[PDB]
Amino acid sequence: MINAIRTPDQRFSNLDQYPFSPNYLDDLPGYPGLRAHYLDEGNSDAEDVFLCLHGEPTWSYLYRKMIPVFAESGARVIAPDFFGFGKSDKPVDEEDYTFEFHRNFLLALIERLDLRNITLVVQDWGGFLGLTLPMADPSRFKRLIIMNACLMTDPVTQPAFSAFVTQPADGFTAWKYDLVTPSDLRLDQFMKRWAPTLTEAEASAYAAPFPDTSYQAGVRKFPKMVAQRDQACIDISTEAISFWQNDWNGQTFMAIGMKDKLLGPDVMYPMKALINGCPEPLEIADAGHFVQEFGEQVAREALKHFAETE
Ligand SMILES: [Cl-]
Repeated sequence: MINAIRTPDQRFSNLDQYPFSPNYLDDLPGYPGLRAHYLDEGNSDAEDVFLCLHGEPTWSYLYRKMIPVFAESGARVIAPDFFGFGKSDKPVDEEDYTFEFHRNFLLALIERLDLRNITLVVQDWGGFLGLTLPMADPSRFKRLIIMNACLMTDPVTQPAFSAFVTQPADGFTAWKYDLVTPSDLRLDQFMKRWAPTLTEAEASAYAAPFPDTSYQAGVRKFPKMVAQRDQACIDISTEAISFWQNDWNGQTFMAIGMKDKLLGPDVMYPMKALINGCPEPLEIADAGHFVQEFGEQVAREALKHFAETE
């Protein structure tokens, strides 16, 4: 119904450090004929579920160094790929990707798999979407690991959540230009620029899902939804603030990638004040936007903060 295409499996033959088996769902309510891929690691009967949400322009491959740390602690780890990315199917029209299209996929997934005692792990788009989830069914969420991300509220309510869009020029302006303009977008080159510590092999794992441009409509729309927030996004993100501030009673762990020009200190300090009981953030000095590429340390530390409370 939604015209989509699927990445050929051979594209993922030679992945580096990604020995996780695939799981797929193609029966989601509202998502007819669309197949979603997701990792399901560690003990499936575990009490604790770590739900790892990726952002722009990556996939579950992003959490590859984190997954094993969480699985080794005795937690089941779920890492889905959004429609348009990684091993999931990719709608071909940019108009098909909306804030609600991606948000409703997540609620559907959560319900379909019946996840409970969830430790939400977010970053970038994983957080813009992810942070609006608990208020829809609060009994399923218990903890939060927040890396560089915020809420897509209107500019008046939270100016810090809108300011990074225009300044600095080598920040979100540069990122968006790099993503929406090339007619021949090479994700491996983009990734090596924005995550300078990646090896050649790691960089190509991020280009793997996209043989050509026809596969990159969701990649292209994400940055535009940051710049042009529709009303449902604004209303839902505005309503999530109240939830974080007054309603949330779980545990939180925050890590900030200090070299991030998009969502660094001036976006995440303000986020820290809105999350009831959020503690002092772990500042990672050598980390950029993709904190996850210094993921083992964050996972290790997060588990240690959480255990010092059980
Ligand atoms: Cl983006």
